[PDB]
Amino acid sequence: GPHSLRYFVTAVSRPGLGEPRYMEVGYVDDTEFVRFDSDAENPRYEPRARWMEQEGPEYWERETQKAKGNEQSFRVDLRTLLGYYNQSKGGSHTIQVISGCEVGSDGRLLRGYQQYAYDGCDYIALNEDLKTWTAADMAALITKHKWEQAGEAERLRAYLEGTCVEWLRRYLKNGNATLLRTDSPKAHVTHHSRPEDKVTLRCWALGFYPADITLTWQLNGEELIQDMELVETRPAGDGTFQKWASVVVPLGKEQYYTCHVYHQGLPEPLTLRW
Amino acid sequence: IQKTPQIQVYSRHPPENGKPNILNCYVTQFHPPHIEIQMLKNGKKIPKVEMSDMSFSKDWSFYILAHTEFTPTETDTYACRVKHDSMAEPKTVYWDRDM
Amino acid sequence: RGYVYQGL
Repeated sequence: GPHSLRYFVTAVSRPGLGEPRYMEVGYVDDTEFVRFDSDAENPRYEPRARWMEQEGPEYWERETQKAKGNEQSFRVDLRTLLGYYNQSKGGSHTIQVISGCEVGSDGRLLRGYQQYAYDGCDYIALNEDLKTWTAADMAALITKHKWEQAGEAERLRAYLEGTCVEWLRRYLKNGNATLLRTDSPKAHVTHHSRPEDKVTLRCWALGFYPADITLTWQLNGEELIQDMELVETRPAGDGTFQKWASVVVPLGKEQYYTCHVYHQGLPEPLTLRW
Repeated sequence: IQKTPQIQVYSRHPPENGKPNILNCYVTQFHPPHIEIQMLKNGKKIPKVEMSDMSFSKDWSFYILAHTEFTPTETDTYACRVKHDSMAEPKTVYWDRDM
Repeated sequence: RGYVYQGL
């Protein structure tokens, strides 16, 4: 199936409390695999996935040097944006970036992307054509021009189509046992009483990987999507995810409702009842 | 942008007293990123707590996971206390083992 | 492998 290499970057200024905090967190699909935190006792790029032990010392030194270079670059960016927006030096501000590429099952690039945000709002983004930028405001229009004159889009395209793709393939290979596995979810239903002769039936799905899953409740064969409670799929601390979906039904009518779980680790979907 | 965090507390496996497990506190959809997360066992702060799985959603709000290993007992209670500027009083969410 | 970002 498709796979992706994504980096979530954050730069937050802490006026009065010293230098801003800088963080890089990398992901291959739903798995965190590398991280850098400027607040760390010893700021170094560190592995977050066991399979990353296959990379030599030179890998960690290079990535650490780049991250520190990025830290300095974003320190300046925070100052620059105060100018663009005419903001005072005393406030805390945030720059967020999501950068990455995705390859199909055969390892060829499907798409590459890069998007910036300032204080929680879109700032500038690379367009699907990987050649042009789109600014969310006049400030971003300043950056757009700078980048066009520096030929930045070409440099980024080189990375997205090259480095990003090749390293993504490499990570998928070295960590294939972890990244290409499939953990089948284990599901169960809980019952909770409520006032006015009604009950809450909750359908739980635990220990699955990849994170993609579909949990639905049905009555008369119709899926009750509109009348359904649900949490976003969440990591459970060991590389797997969980999710639950609930429905409040009339007391004594619980047996007319079934929970269905669809996941790639299930040849046939699970059907549960209380 | 200021967004109040959604705090979810849950274990890796259905709790079984005496069996090791992992307690999770997923703090999601918040902004700005400044936040203090504490996991508590019987009202006392737990030291060995790992932070991971940080990400942003499409609206740019933050998601972070705080987790620690633990072996449930019938008399031990757990909770996650979160301090964030979008709130005046810190919020404590208890682990509901009957959820 | 991360990218070396350009300044804004």
